[PDB]
Amino acid sequence: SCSYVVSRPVYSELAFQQQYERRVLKTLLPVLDWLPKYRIKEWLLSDIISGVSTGLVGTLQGMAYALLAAVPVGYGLYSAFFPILTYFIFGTSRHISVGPFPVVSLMVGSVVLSMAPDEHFIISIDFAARDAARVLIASTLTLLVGIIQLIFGGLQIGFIVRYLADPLVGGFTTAAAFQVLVSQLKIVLNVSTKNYNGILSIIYTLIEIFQNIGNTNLADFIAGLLTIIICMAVKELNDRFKHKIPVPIPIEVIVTIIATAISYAVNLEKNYNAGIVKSIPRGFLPPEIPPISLFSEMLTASFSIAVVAYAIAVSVGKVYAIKYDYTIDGNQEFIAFGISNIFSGFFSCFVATTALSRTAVQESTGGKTQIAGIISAAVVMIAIVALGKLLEPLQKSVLAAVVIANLKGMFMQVCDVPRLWRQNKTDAVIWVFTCIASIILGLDLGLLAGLMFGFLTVVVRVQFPSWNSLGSIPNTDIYRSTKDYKNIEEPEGVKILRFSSPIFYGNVDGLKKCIKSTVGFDAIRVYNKRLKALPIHSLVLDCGAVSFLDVVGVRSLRMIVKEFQRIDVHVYFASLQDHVIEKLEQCGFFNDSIRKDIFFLTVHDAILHLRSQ
Amino acid sequence: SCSYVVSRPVYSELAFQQQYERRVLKTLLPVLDWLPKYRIKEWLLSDIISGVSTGLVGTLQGMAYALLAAVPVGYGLYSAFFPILTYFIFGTSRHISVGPFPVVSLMVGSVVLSMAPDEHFIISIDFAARDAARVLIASTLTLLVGIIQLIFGGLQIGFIVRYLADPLVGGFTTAAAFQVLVSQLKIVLNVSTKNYNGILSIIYTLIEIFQNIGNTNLADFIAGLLTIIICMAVKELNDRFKHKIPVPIPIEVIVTIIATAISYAVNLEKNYNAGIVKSIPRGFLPPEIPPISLFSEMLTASFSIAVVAYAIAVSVGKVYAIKYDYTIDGNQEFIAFGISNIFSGFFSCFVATTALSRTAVQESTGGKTQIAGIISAAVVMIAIVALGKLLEPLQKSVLAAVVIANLKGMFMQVCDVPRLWRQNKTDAVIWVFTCIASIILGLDLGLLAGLMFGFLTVVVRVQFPSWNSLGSIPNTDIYRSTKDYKNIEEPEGVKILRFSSPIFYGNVDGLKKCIKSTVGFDAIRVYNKRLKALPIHSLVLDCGAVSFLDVVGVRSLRMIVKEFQRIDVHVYFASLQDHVIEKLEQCGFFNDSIRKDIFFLTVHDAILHLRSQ
Ligand SMILES: CCCCCCCCCCC(CCCCCCCCCC)(CO[C@@H]1O[C@H](CO)[C@@H](O[C@H]2O[C@H](CO)[C@@H](O)[C@H](O)[C@H]2O)[C@H](O)[C@H]1O)CO[C@@H]1O[C@H](CO)[C@@H](O[C@H]2O[C@H](CO)[C@@H](O)[C@H](O)[C@H]2O)[C@H](O)[C@H]1O
Ligand SMILES: CCCCCCCCCCC(CCCCCCCCCC)(CO[C@@H]1O[C@H](CO)[C@@H](O[C@H]2O[C@H](CO)[C@@H](O)[C@H](O)[C@H]2O)[C@H](O)[C@H]1O)CO[C@@H]1O[C@H](CO)[C@@H](O[C@H]2O[C@H](CO)[C@@H](O)[C@H](O)[C@H]2O)[C@H](O)[C@H]1O
Ligand SMILES: CC(C)CCC[C@@H](C)[C@H]1CC[C@H]2[C@@H]3CC=C4C[C@@H](O)CC[C@]4(C)[C@H]3CC[C@]12C
Ligand SMILES: CC(C)CCC[C@@H](C)[C@H]1CC[C@H]2[C@@H]3CC=C4C[C@@H](O)CC[C@]4(C)[C@H]3CC[C@]12C
Ligand SMILES: CC(C)CCC[C@@H](C)[C@H]1CC[C@H]2[C@@H]3CC=C4C[C@@H](O)CC[C@]4(C)[C@H]3CC[C@]12C
Ligand SMILES: CC(C)CCC[C@@H](C)[C@H]1CC[C@H]2[C@@H]3CC=C4C[C@@H](O)CC[C@]4(C)[C@H]3CC[C@]12C
Ligand SMILES: CC(C)CCC[C@@H](C)[C@H]1CC[C@H]2[C@@H]3CC=C4C[C@@H](O)CC[C@]4(C)[C@H]3CC[C@]12C
Ligand SMILES: CC(C)CCC[C@@H](C)[C@H]1CC[C@H]2[C@@H]3CC=C4C[C@@H](O)CC[C@]4(C)[C@H]3CC[C@]12C
Ligand SMILES: CC(C)CCC[C@@H](C)[C@H]1CC[C@H]2[C@@H]3CC=C4C[C@@H](O)CC[C@]4(C)[C@H]3CC[C@]12C
Ligand SMILES: CC(C)CCC[C@@H](C)[C@H]1CC[C@H]2[C@@H]3CC=C4C[C@@H](O)CC[C@]4(C)[C@H]3CC[C@]12C
Ligand SMILES: CC(C)CCC[C@@H](C)[C@H]1CC[C@H]2[C@@H]3CC=C4C[C@@H](O)CC[C@]4(C)[C@H]3CC[C@]12C
Ligand SMILES: CC(C)CCC[C@@H](C)[C@H]1CC[C@H]2[C@@H]3CC=C4C[C@@H](O)CC[C@]4(C)[C@H]3CC[C@]12C
Ligand SMILES: CC(C)CCC[C@@H](C)[C@H]1CC[C@H]2[C@@H]3CC=C4C[C@@H](O)CC[C@]4(C)[C@H]3CC[C@]12C
Ligand SMILES: CC(C)CCC[C@@H](C)[C@H]1CC[C@H]2[C@@H]3CC=C4C[C@@H](O)CC[C@]4(C)[C@H]3CC[C@]12C
Repeated sequence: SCSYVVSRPVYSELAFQQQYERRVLKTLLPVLDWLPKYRIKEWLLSDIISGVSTGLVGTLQGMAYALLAAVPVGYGLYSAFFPILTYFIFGTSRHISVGPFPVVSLMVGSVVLSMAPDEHFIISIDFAARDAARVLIASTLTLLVGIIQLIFGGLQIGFIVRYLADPLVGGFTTAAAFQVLVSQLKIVLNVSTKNYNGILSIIYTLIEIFQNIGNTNLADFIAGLLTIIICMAVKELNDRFKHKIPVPIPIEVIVTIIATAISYAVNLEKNYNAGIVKSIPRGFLPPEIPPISLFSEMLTASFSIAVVAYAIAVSVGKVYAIKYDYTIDGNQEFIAFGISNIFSGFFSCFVATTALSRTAVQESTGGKTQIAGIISAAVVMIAIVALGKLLEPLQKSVLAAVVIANLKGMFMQVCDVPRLWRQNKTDAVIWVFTCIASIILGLDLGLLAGLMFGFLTVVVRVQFPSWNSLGSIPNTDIYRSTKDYKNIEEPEGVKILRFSSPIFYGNVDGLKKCIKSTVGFDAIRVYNKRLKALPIHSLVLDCGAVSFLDVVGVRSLRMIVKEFQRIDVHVYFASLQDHVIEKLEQCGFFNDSIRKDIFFLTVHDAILHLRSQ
Repeated sequence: SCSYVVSRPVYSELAFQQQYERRVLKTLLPVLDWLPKYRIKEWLLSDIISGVSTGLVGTLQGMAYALLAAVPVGYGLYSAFFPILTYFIFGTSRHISVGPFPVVSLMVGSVVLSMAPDEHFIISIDFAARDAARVLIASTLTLLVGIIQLIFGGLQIGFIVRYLADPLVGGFTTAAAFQVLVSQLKIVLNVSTKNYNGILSIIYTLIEIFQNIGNTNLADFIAGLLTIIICMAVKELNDRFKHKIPVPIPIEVIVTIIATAISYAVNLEKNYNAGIVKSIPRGFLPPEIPPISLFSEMLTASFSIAVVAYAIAVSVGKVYAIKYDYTIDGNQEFIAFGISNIFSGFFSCFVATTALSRTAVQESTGGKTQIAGIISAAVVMIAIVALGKLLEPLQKSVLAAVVIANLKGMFMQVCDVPRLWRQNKTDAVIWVFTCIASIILGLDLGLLAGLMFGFLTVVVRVQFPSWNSLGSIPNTDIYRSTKDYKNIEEPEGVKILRFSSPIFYGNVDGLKKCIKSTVGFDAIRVYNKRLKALPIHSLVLDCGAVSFLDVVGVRSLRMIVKEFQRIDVHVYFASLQDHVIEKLEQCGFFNDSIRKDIFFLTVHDAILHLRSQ
């Protein structure tokens, strides 16, 4: 077959260089970008049906996720209404449904509970004033999140979601599922548990819940358990029996309607002392400027909430964009969601993002442009102004059970954890660390710790690389580790070391140790012994994988070269990239008799050059 | 001259694998490790003189650095005495002098001031009780630092000091010099400034100092200014006139003795209301168990103090070990200094490490084994029990001026900052970020921020690598970027991309973008266009610099290969390391018709194989 034949001079870097010479309508994305390009002829019907369906779903979803936040039921309607309208303008994706997404809602509610506890606020009981303070805190947090997202989009840093690795995303998702399960379990049991804010909070809440389980409201518990059973049964049947009925069954909406029907008919609120929403505001409240003085106590939480919400939004947007063959602007997504959160925070809402289930409902029933979003917002509006009284008898345990039923996919990742461990240990370590940190910490603090641990794992993987002592395959130019192939011959008096990493400070000490181990000695000690009195003659450093190089790395390389030259041992560098050589020359490496003549193109020119002497 | 001639088959990874088959008396370092091997015949005199000199220096240094900590003068004597005795046993280095090192002392004092403010403690004035509380807090912090150091040495993690990069070390050193200058400027002026704890504290202290400069004690200011002038003048003369008098002149000790002499003779304390130490305990106080309940409020500070103190200790130890041709055990250094800090915290001392100036004094005057340390400790002991009364009239402004005079070398690094910028921008960025963070934050918080900023810079450098579209140098096997050499020919219908970095999540998005830019299109869009209807035929990925690879990287590579195969474009990998191929095979890459036959040894076997078809 084909043969590898090449005849050329032995090029050093100096010789190679001698012979071959070197050397305005986007930030505010218009609705006019697609409204003139609309398809009113046929798209109107699909948009209307899709919007009605996703609005029916999203009213219930926002109502339920308002419990995840520490705000009274009714402000979830505002959170499902306002951001959709103000994302219809600046939004790039045309399939996602803007809403609470209970993970972000639970982060917001954790912040609100921390900044407005039951005992710290009410000393009389002042439900109304406490709810007002909680709403103000949620609005302030939403405004801060929107400001942060707008700043990030303006700075065009949309790649920060790359740092949200799949393992840490999965671990954070499982931990958030556990936290949401604990919160909604507190809600369904109708048990009055004091809120624990800080570290180990979830386990303290579980301890108090299992201590107060004797005070469980039987009616609420049965309602929640039946809602969960019905929802998961219908979801499993849809997953199995999927060839027919392509549109997923909106079981949650029907379950809520029926449960509200019985709650009104038999009046569980008075007869069985059930925990119902009991209050829904009618009409739209006037906008109120949040107190910016609280921004200092929300920074570490607003940052994490913004990052998580934007990551979820872009994830769903990309999932549907690759399906419908279009591209979403990440920085414009940041702009759209930052403006959305600012607008919603001004109008008394908590942080808004997209939800995979709501987006799936919107798309599967005739998914088209964001006009479906406007229709869903209109449905939420008529729910706010008209259907508010009808939803009063509905129990909160039903909403909490709906969220718990939806938690299955989030809980499912512990099954793929062991496969992650079998494939790559560090990825499973990142997963488990993110899960544990987000459990025994805040979800915001857990996310920050998971990101930080991902950075640390990258640094450690770069800092402790694979290094080999290379030898030549006979009659070829192929050099492999001598201990791996058993047909590898060690060259005469010359050791070849491959350090498969960029050289920085941690790598500097690692590389010094690796060279000392490979050559079998250290230049300092032998030089000192020879001075007091008064096996290897060449060391080739295979630097093909040396990506970057810092001042500490250049200083270490110079020190190694000088130390080995002091004992009449020549150090040669091979396979160094052009940019690394530029870094060496601009870091002052080529001073004091270096002259770039000890640099070769591959580790075969070095060996041939040594054989020439 | 020598020529590059090689004849061999074109080996893919599959073909290459087919043809070439693969496959108890240290933790407590005894004084008996060198005491039987001692040289009593001649080493005793050198050790005695060196110990006397360094003890005279270290008594004054500990006395001065006790002001850097928020503890009364006199406990610096204990901090200079006890750790030396308990490091004589477990210590590896035989040249360093154990003591306060005013940077660690200032970190301890910042912690102590934060945890025992003037207004929060005294509400009557209760100098005695406040001093007792400050001493207890310093002892608790020292015990926690010792526990952390002992744990780190037991875990054998002595490489954490590699993460203390030279740029961040220099920036932290300059910021610590600024903080120490501010503190000792507050002391010398004898101005009562309320202590600011937290962020922006140094600038608040400067503002208050310049506001209260009208209340400056003239006698203390003149004493401090004269002490500074004399110390720097003598140091400059020694640096210039250095051929004679090899032993550095101990100007600080003589200056302190003379200043105390005039303070006793003229009684500056009563006549001019000078700020004197005014109190030195006689004898040794009984040991007291620190309250461990304060450990929770010292963790972020104790960790940083332990890391900084250990880093300084090992830095000085290595500097003198490479000079005297011996090796110091890093983990045993951790053990020794952790036991030292535990012992000193039990005996009412603040955190102990080594000082470059004190170690230089000890070594230059007959530096020998740690017996000189024992002699210095004995000198400090006789200062504690006898010379305590003689040092009472000495002003604190003299000690603060001594520290300020020593701050010159620490302040000098702003001179090398611009050269760091010219050599490597990211290293200067690390330097400046560490300096600014340690200025507007705590020194401990500044150190943590600088460390993780170094981690972030490493992650970013790996995440945004140098990538090139390679082409062949004629009649050779040398492939270089087509836009850099101008003699490079693009091969027929095949693009070669070199991604000079390990492939992880941020890198997988970067690599997808790089491939899309290089090939001039994207597989997804062209495949979708062809499906709706119903330039490059090969892409070689030069993966020589791909160091590691995670599950996200393997998934991205599989997706790229599948997407390009969908549009009849073949993707080949070349120069991949053996361990990266093992990672690919254990991550499930070689499934669904991959078969490892698209992997070549270098980027010339791929081109020859393509030319074969
Ligand atoms: C883009 C990159 C990432 C950016 C991340 C930004 C993080 C910003 C943190 C901000 C911060 C540190 C600043 C320095 C940080 C140094 C870090 C060094 C790291 C080195 C590796 C500000 O610190 C000070 O905090 C004071 C309050 O303590 C605050 O208020 C004071 O002045 C007010 C008038 O101004 C006055 O009204 C007020 O009365 C005063 O008290 C001050 O204004 C503020 O300066 C800490 O505050 C954050 O908020 C909370 C505070 O309690 C705290 O909440 C947690 O509570 C749960 C437990 O209960 C916990 O479980 C939750 O998680 C979380 O809800 C957060 O944890 C904390 O973080
Ligand atoms: C190896 C790698 C590094 C390890 C670093 C380890 C750091 C550990 C920090 C410990 C920590 C957070 C724990 C969670 C951190 C999560 C981080 C996630 C990061 C994700 C990327 C504990 O948090 C809680 O703090 C409570 C006090 O607030 C403390 O006391 C409570 O219960 C007691 C009875 O138990 C009871 O007696 C007490 O009355 C209660 O109040 C609790 O016990 C304790 O759990 C925060 O505490 C640390 O100490 C100080 C507190 O004020 C604070 O001091 C700063 O003040 C200056 C301004 O004034 C500032 O300028 C200085 O710098 C610094 O002196 C520190 O800043 C803070 O850090
Ligand atoms: C579609 C589903 C979710 C509708 C749920 C309707 C709720 C309100 C219904 C369904 C089952 C009902 C329970 C069935 C049995 C009992 C026991 C009886 O001694 C008291 C009433 C009580 C406790 C009922 C309360 C109301 C209840 C919980
Ligand atoms: C009992 C209630 C009140 C609290 C616990 C939450 C309940 C409703 C939910 C939360 C997550 C759920 C689990 C999620 C995943 C699976 C795997 C599946 O193959 C069998 C069902 C099973 C095992 C579910 C059982 C029911 C479950 C445990
Ligand atoms: C509310 C509290 C109780 C939640 C606690 C969740 C913790 C304990 C759970 C959540 C996910 C779990 C992990 C999921 C999968 C695996 C792989 C298998 O080899 C068992 C261990 C391990 C690694 C589990 C360890 C325990 C774990 C980290
Ligand atoms: C070790 C390999 C063979 C396990 C293969 C099956 C995996 C996917 C299953 C089998 C049993 C499962 C565990 C069973 C029980 C628990 C406790 C709870 O905290 C959830 C996670 C955890 C820890 C599960 C994690 C996933 C698990 C380990
Ligand atoms: C096809 C293979 C992977 C199936 C393996 C069984 C799976 C479905 C089962 C085995 C054990 C189960 C876990 C057991 C315990 C808990 C704790 C609960 O609070 C949430 C559900 C969770 C986390 C379960 C999730 C589903 C689970 C992981
Ligand atoms: C990868 C890196 C950045 C992760 C860093 C996580 C560190 C800072 C976190 C993770 C878990 C945290 C601990 C969790 C619980 C407690 C108990 C509390 O009474 C004192 C604080 C203490 C002891 C915390 C100290 C800080 C801590 C150790
Ligand atoms: C070797 C050096 C450091 C010795 C320092 C000795 C100190 C105590 C001496 C040296 C110079 C002296 C000052 C010289 C001049 C004056 C002005 C006079 O109107 C009041 C006394 C006062 C303010 C003296 C106070 C004491 C003083 C500050
Ligand atoms: C005036 C006093 C009270 C407060 C300021 C500190 C004084 C004593 C010290 C601290 C650092 C010192 C500087 C450090 C470095 C240099 C560079 C040298 O080539 C000339 C002297 C000079 C410029 C020093 C002058 C004196 C100095 C500014
Ligand atoms: C107590 C307060 C005032 C201390 C403030 C210290 C800050 C402002 C100082 C300390 C060291 C300084 C840096 C040292 C060297 C250089 C290089 C030159 O190109 C000037 C800018 C730059 C980058 C300086 C910027 C300002 C700087 C960061
Ligand atoms: C820019 C190049 C040419 C400068 C070369 C000389 C360098 C070493 C010197 C010249 C002037 C110096 C600056 C002069 C003044 C200040 C203000 C103060 O905060 C100290 C740092 C800083 C910012 C100095 C940093 C170092 C500096 C920039
Ligand atoms: C040989 C070359 C590098 C000499 C350049 C001049 C050097 C010695 C001078 C120029 C400007 C000076 C700085 C000017 C201002 C300050 C602020 C002060 O609070 C500490 C000293 C410090 C930081 C000085 C240190 C010395 C300095 C950097
Ligand atoms: C590389 C990474 C780890 C560095 C992280 C540094 C971050 C967390 C630090 C650096 C400087 C800090 C800020 C410094 C000053 C203030 C003003 C205060 O009123 C509120 C907190 C706030 C706004 C801090 C927030 C946190 C902050 C932005």
